[PDB]
Amino acid sequence: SKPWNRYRLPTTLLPDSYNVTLRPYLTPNADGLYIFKGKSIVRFLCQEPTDVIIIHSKKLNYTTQGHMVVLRGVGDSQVPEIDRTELVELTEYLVVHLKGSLQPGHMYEMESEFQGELADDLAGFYRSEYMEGNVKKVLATTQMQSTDARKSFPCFDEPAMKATFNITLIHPNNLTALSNMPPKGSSTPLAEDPNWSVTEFETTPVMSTYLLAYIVSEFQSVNETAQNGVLIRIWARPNAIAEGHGMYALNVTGPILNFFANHYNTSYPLPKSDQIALPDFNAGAMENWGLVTYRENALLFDPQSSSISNKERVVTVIAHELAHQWFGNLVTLAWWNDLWLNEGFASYVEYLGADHAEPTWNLKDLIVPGDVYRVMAVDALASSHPLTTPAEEVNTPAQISEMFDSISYSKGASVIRMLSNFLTEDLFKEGLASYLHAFAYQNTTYLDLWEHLQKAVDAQTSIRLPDTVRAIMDRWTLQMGFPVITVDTKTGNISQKHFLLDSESNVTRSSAFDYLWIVPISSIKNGVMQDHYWLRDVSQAQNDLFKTASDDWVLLNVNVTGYFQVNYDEDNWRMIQHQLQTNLSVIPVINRAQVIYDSFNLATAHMVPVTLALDNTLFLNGEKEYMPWQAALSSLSYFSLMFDRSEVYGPMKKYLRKQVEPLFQHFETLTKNWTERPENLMDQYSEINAISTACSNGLPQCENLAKTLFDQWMSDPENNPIHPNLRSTIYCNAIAQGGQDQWDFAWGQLQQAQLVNEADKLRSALACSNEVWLLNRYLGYTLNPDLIRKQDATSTINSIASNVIGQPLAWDFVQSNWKKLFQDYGGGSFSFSNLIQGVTRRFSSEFELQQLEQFKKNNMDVGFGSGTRALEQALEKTKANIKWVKENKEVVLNWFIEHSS
Amino acid sequence: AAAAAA
Ligand SMILES: *[C@@H]1O[C@H](CO)[C@@H](O[C@@H]2O[C@H](CO)[C@@H](O)[C@H](O)[C@H]2NC(C)=O)[C@H](O)[C@H]1NC(C)=O
Ligand SMILES: *[C@@H]1O[C@H](CO)[C@@H](O[C@@H]2O[C@H](CO)[C@@H](O)[C@H](O)[C@H]2NC(C)=O)[C@H](O)[C@H]1NC(C)=O
Ligand SMILES: *[C@@H]1O[C@H](CO)[C@@H](O[C@@H]2O[C@H](CO)[C@@H](O)[C@H](O)[C@H]2NC(C)=O)[C@H](O)[C@H]1NC(C)=O
Ligand SMILES: *[C@@H]1O[C@H](CO)[C@@H](O[C@@H]2O[C@H](CO)[C@@H](O)[C@H](O)[C@H]2NC(C)=O)[C@H](O)[C@H]1NC(C)=O
Ligand SMILES: *[C@@H]1O[C@H](CO)[C@@H](O[C@@H]2O[C@H](CO)[C@@H](O)[C@H](O)[C@H]2NC(C)=O)[C@H](O)[C@H]1NC(C)=O
Ligand SMILES: *[C@@H]1O[C@H](CO)[C@@H](O)[C@H](O)[C@H]1NC(C)=O
Ligand SMILES: *[C@@H]1O[C@H](CO)[C@@H](O)[C@H](O)[C@H]1NC(C)=O
Ligand SMILES: *[C@@H]1O[C@H](CO)[C@@H](O)[C@H](O)[C@H]1NC(C)=O
Ligand SMILES: *[C@@H]1O[C@H](CO)[C@@H](O)[C@H](O)[C@H]1NC(C)=O
Ligand SMILES: *[C@@H]1O[C@H](CO)[C@@H](O)[C@H](O)[C@H]1NC(C)=O
Ligand SMILES: [Zn+2]
Repeated sequence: SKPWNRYRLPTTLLPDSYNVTLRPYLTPNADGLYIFKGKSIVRFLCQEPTDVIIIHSKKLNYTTQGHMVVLRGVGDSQVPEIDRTELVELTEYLVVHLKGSLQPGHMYEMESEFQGELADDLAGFYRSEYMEGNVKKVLATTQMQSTDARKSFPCFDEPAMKATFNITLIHPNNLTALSNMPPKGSSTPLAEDPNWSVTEFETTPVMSTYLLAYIVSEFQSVNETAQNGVLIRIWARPNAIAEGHGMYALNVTGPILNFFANHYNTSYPLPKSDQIALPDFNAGAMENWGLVTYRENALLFDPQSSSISNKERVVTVIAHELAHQWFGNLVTLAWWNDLWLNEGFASYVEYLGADHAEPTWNLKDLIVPGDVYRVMAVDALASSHPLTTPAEEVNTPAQISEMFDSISYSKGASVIRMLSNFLTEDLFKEGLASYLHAFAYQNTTYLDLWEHLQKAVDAQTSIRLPDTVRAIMDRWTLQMGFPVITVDTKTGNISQKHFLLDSESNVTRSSAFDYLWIVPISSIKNGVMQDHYWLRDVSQAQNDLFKTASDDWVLLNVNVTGYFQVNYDEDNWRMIQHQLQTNLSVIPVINRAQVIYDSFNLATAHMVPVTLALDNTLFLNGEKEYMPWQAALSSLSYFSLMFDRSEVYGPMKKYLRKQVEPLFQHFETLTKNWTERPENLMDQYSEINAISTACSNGLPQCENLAKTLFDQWMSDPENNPIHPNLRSTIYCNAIAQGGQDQWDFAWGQLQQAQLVNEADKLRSALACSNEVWLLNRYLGYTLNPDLIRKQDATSTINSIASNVIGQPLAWDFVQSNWKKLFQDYGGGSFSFSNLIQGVTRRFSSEFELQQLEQFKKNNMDVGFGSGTRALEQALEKTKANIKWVKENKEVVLNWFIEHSS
Repeated sequence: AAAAAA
């Protein structure tokens, strides 16, 4: 095979440094084509003799004099003549065939001139269009991750092939140019046309291609100079800056960077930090070294209209991206198969960095609902996959893209947190420092971190492990899934088995370990911490730590630091329940949530009866804290989805109304009649969920609150009296109770909304009407770009479908309008998969299955496109629902009847 | 954007 037909680069040539000059043209040509021009020189060293240069190039046209490149020797080195240059599209290469061989130890410079489309494709060097008044603005920006640096200039575009970069931007003289590094000095006029300026940037450190960035825009900044001279700037649209929306990001950045410099035992490795808010950046955020990009909703914050969960999103997303400025950027994983270590690490430490900026919020707890239980839903499937993938199976750009999923990020985070916990943070930080210092400006595999952590373990006598760090972590990284740990408290016997939600599933992926793990197990007995225990790679063991007396109780996995779920014999469950009903504060709040999370999953897997899971919600009438209530609500939304059109619903409603009333009443006093929010984040979250649960289950005191506040708003439109935290519930319930006066008022507010997040809440609340006619009229609007944006059409139809009354209307509308498929699957995506999922989510009967089959019977032309598999998934999900309702209906009805009084 | 929602 020829090397230019292989996806991995040769190792014969390694880059030293690059000069790259880019010039975006932000005015289109005659035909509406936007382009950029560039010029580059790469200096590389020959390691082994070769008569071919292979370098990456994607969607670039070459205008170099002669062949596509010019090739020179550095210093007094001679250079072979070029035979020919060709582009090989499949493997994204520019190939320079030479008439003789390059020589080991010699350096060469390769110069090229090129151009590409400055497309609106969020890839490489690209354009982004947005509105300022009647005016349409266009800026130029970059997204290299993973394999798109090559789409902006020819480069050895693999993460381990690091080099220094000298970037220059040629741009309109009234626009600002930003890159990884500071400008060298003031811009100078382009001599051939002084309407353009030339901005040169300081040389980057040795770094990876995927982390480069350069941006040309009208943006402005808010700034601060940290004590060590590091300049910090938040960049955004002029009007966003003037509004003060960059201030929260600016406030937290300084503390976050200080936290990480200390955590990592390493100085921030750059002279400045720019972070930029881009309108509609669909990738969310990108950790470009010294110039981190974000979508606006992720970086900007409007105190007057934004909720607290909004603030939580800003501080954690910043902490995540800043974490990479060391872990990922300074020390880079050598290949994409180890992506999980980079993203998993940042996904864990984002909570630590954010906790430093907001220390009263207990943010570290949020990893449990946010990543652990979230990823366990997909890792408890037969179709999961290990964190680890062999390097040689990850080759194409598409294979690289598949590394970026829930397992890599959320299981990565969970497993790393588990590791830090069983090591202790102090020891983990020691190894982490050692790793960063040894590999700074270089590349690694996950085995290198384990080695440095082992060095830390071996240098102390306190923490003793049952095996090497690598052998333990291999159990968590080389095989998919996680165990359920089951304890028999009468004997103290403990067992582990691979946990699958579907007790009838066939696992066909084989494990080198037979799905046995080495498991760290903390425990608490009658509210007192016990000695730590390790379950070895055995199915079964026994320890007196897990043996109780019938008045005692024991609980495993404190704070769910371990990546596993726990089951007990029935008597121990009842003892835990008794404790939660008589003095809950003895069980850590995270474990009060765990009991609910785990037991609903166990009931799904048929390991406990569903009534045991429901019994675990009974303590909630005395619960004031956020997480355990959130656990219940996440675990019951499926119950509500299946039963909200059945005789089960009244009793379920009555049951939830009874559980939530004391909490609603608690906050009524605490908030001084809803006039002031709880102080800390968790309590604000608890209040939000309490109002939401109250209103949606028909608590009269909540309905009355919603009506009063919305009435008050309608009588004084410019002064919204509803705190951002409570808007989504208050808006929804007031519209549900009301009619066309409320609906028309909210529609008018939607059409003048300036802020995306406010517009979203309104769009969602409008779907809460209980008038069939209003919902059909609304559906009719969803396909009009004048009234409802394209990108919002399917969300809106979905919100309507989630209304019990809107369910038939949306389903009818989708079936009947399906042929908006020969109109919306050609110019722009239009997520069809999410629409199918959304409107079919409820289906739980044979009759509904028939309709979905009957409907599918229209493959005869049309097809489905982006949602072809989504439809198949809807048929399989409906069958699973049919079977679940049949097994569960009778038992669940009687439980709710029995416990609603 | 990379954080991790609950
Ligand atoms: C990018 O700019 C840097 C820094 O100015 C250049 O580094 C110089 O390179 C030469 C080797 O050609 C060294 O002798 C000098 O000592 C370097 N200066 C410094 C400050 O390191 C670098 O060569 C440039 N890259 C390219 C491709 O030209
Ligand atoms: C890469 O760019 C740098 C900076 O423009 C070039 O170095 C400059 O070379 C000019 C002559 O063209 C001199 O005025 C300066 O001595 C250089 N400036 C600095 C900061 O070193 C460099 O020659 C370019 N690299 C290559 C291989 O052409
Ligand atoms: C930068 O200069 C450009 C070119 O004059 C300005 O772009 C024009 O701006 C007005 C808006 O008042 C439009 O009517 C023209 O269509 C724009 N021309 C182009 C080619 O886009 C721009 O306003 C100036 N921006 C700043 C920040 O000074
Ligand atoms: C990827 O990283 C490895 C280190 O893990 C680099 O290998 C080292 O190169 C440095 C020079 O900076 C030498 O000091 C070390 O002796 C090497 N250590 C080894 C081999 O363990 C390697 O250079 C990197 N790969 C590339 C292409 O740069
Ligand atoms: C389990 O998690 C809780 C927090 O949810 C831990 O309690 C925190 O402990 C640290 C250090 O003592 C304090 O800074 C916090 O103020 C505590 N928060 C609360 C709400 O009490 C607790 O230490 C963890 N349990 C174990 C065994 O590690
Ligand atoms: C690249 O060249 C092709 C073929 O000549 C042409 O269709 C395309 O527009 C060119 N693109 C740019 C950005 O110049
Ligand atoms: C930023 O910090 C200042 C000073 O502490 C504070 O007044 C302001 O409320 C903060 N801004 C935001 C949006 O939190
Ligand atoms: C790294 O940690 C050591 C040990 O506490 C300390 O003396 C040193 O100041 C630290 N260096 C940095 C850059 O944090
Ligand atoms: C507990 O394990 C012991 C030792 O293997 C065994 O004799 C016993 O049957 C187990 N009992 C239960 C109830 O699991
Ligand atoms: C509940 O437990 C905590 C911790 O032991 C203790 O402070 C308190 O006295 C207990 N309260 C009641 C009412 O049992
Ligand atoms: Zn990340």
